[PDB]
Amino acid sequence: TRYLRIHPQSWVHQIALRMEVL
Repeated sequence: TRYLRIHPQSWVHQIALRMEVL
């Protein structure tokens, strides 16, 4: 269960997915 303080891998996906439209 990967969710400490900071989850740098999770944002990476939401970065693209925000990108995925125009």
